[PDB]
Amino acid sequence: DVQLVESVQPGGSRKLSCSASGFAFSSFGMHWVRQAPEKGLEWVAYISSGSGTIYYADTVKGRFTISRDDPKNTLFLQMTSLRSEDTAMYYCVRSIYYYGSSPFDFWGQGTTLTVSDIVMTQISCRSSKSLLHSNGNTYLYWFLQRPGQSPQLLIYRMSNLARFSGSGSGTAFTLTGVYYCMQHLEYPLTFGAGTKLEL
Amino acid sequence: CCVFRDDFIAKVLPPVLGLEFIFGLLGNGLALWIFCFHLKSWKSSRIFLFNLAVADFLLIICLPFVMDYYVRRSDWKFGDIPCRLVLFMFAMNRQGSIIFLTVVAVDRYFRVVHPHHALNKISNWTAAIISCLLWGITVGLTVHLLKQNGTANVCISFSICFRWHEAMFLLEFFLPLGIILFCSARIIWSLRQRQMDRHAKIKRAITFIMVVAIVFVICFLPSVVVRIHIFWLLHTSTQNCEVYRSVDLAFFITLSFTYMNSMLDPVVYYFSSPS
Amino acid sequence: TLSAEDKAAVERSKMIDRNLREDGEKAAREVKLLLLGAGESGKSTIVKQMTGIVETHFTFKDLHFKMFDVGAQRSERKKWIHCFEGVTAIIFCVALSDYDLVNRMHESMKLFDSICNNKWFTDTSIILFLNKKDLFEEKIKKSPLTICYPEYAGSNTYEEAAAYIQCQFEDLNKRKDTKEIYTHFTCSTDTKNVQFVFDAVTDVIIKNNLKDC
Amino acid sequence: EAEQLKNQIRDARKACADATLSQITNNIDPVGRIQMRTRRTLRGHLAKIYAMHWGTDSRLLVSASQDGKLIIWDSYTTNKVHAIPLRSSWVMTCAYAPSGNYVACGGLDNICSIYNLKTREGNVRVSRELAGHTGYLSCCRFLDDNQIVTSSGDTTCALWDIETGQQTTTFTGHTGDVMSLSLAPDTRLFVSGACDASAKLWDVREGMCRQTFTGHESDINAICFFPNGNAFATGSDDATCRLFDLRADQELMTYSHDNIICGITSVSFSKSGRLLLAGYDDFNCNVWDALKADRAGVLAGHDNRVSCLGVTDDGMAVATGSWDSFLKIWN
Amino acid sequence: RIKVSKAAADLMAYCEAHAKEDPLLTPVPASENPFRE
Repeated sequence: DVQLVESVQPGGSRKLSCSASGFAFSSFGMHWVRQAPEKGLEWVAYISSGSGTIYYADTVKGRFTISRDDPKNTLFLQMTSLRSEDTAMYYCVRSIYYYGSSPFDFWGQGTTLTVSDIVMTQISCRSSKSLLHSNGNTYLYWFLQRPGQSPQLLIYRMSNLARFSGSGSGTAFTLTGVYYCMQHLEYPLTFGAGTKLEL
Repeated sequence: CCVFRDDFIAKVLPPVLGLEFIFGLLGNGLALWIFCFHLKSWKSSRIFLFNLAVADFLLIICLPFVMDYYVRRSDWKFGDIPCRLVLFMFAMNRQGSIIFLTVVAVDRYFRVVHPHHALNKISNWTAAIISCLLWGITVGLTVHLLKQNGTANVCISFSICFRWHEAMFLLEFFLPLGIILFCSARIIWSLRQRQMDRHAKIKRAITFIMVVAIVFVICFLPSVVVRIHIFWLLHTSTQNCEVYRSVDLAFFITLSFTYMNSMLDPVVYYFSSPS
Repeated sequence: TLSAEDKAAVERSKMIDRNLREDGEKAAREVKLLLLGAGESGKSTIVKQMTGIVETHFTFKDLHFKMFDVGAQRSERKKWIHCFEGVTAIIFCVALSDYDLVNRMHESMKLFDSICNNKWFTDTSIILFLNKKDLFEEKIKKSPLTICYPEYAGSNTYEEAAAYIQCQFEDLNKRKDTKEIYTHFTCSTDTKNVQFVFDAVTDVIIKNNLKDC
Repeated sequence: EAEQLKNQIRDARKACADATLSQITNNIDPVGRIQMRTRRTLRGHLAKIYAMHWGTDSRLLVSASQDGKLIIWDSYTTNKVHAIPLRSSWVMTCAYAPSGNYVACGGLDNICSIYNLKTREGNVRVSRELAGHTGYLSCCRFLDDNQIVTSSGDTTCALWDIETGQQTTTFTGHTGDVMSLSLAPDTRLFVSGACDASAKLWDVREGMCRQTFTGHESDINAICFFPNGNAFATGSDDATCRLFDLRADQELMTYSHDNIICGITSVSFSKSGRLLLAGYDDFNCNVWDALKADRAGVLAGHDNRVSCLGVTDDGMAVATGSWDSFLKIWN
Repeated sequence: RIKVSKAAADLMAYCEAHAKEDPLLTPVPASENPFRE
């Protein structure tokens, strides 16, 4: 069954390997999400299927390297010249892109480690740039992180379900654990603030 | 530096050159007409043969000044960028004709001898790529060879008065002839060793491959003969111009062969090659 | 001018296009053979050499062959033959025992005429085997071929009879300018039939190659 | 028996008929000239194309070719969502499930393979394999996510349960091989055109030939239902297209021209039913007026025979497939 | 056995009932044309 298994003095280097089994690893785009211990999550890296386009978060541009071993079904995230602002937990996230596809549908169990740019402030969360492309598609994803394990995708495009419901419009989106809402227009993703639901 | 200046035949040479030019302006144009107006398909062999004529026509494209030359001759004869570019056009067409006449024979050799080889059924795209690469190779050579104010006299003052230089020409002349001869011999021998010689299509193919070699050798031998003659006489022995005068006359004579071959190109390939 | 998802989808489509373009180019470098017969004619021996449609693979002299057996289809031929006008050659089998069996030779050459003279198979050479050579020898030593061929049954001997059936069988061809009929008598299976098939396929490939140029 | 009955049928057919629809529609104005353009041109196949089917959302379609490949296109952007490698290179039919999760294809292997598009691993997988037909498959149509109907060359039609794979119902009576069939909009009845120059109507539930239609003189290659559901049109292979009335059990009229000799390979209507698109072997599709029998135009532009033809569910575009390995979306 | 004349009348009635929702008859402006493209 589908699953992901993944497994420092400041200024050093380290190699992070993500192991995938139970699915066609060669046909999926692999991302990499860093979950802060108490400060939410942030996008880090993504490697298109076939080892084509590659994108890095501007914070860790250059100093970080990512790669995939397609025959071995592994994703390598090599870190070079780590800094103090790097201690966090890391997530292995897969995605597949086609008409009607469901990006970010599975997440890895997560491995911990210790040593333009729109606003995505935060149920409803706002935005800085209206995420309504001319093709009629409005890109927004709703994420829930229950406490204990990896987050899962709940709603994508605020209309498609992965009793839950979601709606909204340009710059004003709403959904009716800690809840995260995501944007996907531009290459640098931005996570939501994260709203805690309790009792 | 011993320009003959005699017009015993030099006067009748431009008649022959112009007659060959006029004959070659037609025929190849009709062939290009037929290709664009008809045929279609655009197979790899068709694409390769279409490169030839692209050379053929280019030659006539020189007419403007040539027409101005009909006017020109001793008369007019500005001796300028026109006089510089006309020789470049001649060299380019000659180089392209040789290269493509070689490549067509090689293509037929791989069509027949090794039927299942991957070099057949080549995508147009790749055929066009090889065509433009061959054009680039030819133009490079043209420039390399290239490596005039006083009318045609100074334009023709280059005559004679070349260590290590004739070797390049000799190399450029020999290899295509050997390739064509070996390819034709192997094609004929292998087809004979197939008990299929009784047909007519393969007979037409053999006739075409023989005719290509025949026209190639008859066109391109005299230039090599003249070059080796001058090389031998200079190696043996400051200016016994009478010896060199005959050499210049022979060079003027063989210019004819080249052009006229460029001209005969129509009846042999575009006629005999299609079964 | 395109969002991220559209760009990723375009990249995936380009991949898929390259994968097909590779698979098709690889599949183009092989020979497809259609097999036909009058029923129990000896196709079993030929397939022995090395539902509906039946397909077989065998590689010889670094060449991957491909043979289709359609004898299991009982439907109308005209409905589906046209889907085969891309094969390199058509293998036709016939046994030399139906002349005194009821007669089936007549049906065999009727089918051969129908297939050969069909509009779809106008530029496809036909390879025609002759099964049961030794049988046929015993049969003619037993009874003459007057039953199937009352007109000029001929002298009861191998040389006359074997040639006689040939000439008739290839006489049914009418597009003699374009199509060719390659014939061969079935030997004792001493690894010779495949050699003949390879030679015929090479000749057909040569002619096809020279056709376009 | 037989005869005396036949007679009675024919006599009733002529007694219940006084005039056709032409008389009625003398005063109906013609639709006029129709201009259309190849708004798109899908490409990527490498062999003849034998079938195509529009999706439910009127944006996706699936094509089947002899190069053992099944391709799904996003017609809006000419992308390729999936490229399924077929087990058998011989295929002559395809079908798109209404739910958009399954596709079906047949061929000369007498097997109707069913594939799944939504998978955990992200790759299309053979959901189930169907067998039981002794002849080559000709056409298949999706009733729901569990029922499928197939017509083969052994003159039989059967309704299948893909969950089990067994013949839930079998339709028999045709004396010739069945080329194509079309299901009614209410998914209650269907009509199949066989090689016996006849059309038979059947019920999905009980399963017996509700009616029978004649009038053609050669094989019938295509058939489709009118959007109303009380009529259907069939196209034979002798340059003759006829319209039939299911309730009246009589042929209404015929669409023929003296300048066409080739047969008809595909027939379909429009959303309103005023246009009757018709494929041909003349390498061009000719559109006929459903009430005027006048050629309002031709969708020429193909270099080989047009095999398949289809119209989107919203009645907005028309797609055609030809042996030249090309799909063109018309508008 | 139903009357053919009526039946045809119902046929036209259905055909001219919709009569505008298929852009096949009326060329729709390219502003709302999905295949504009």
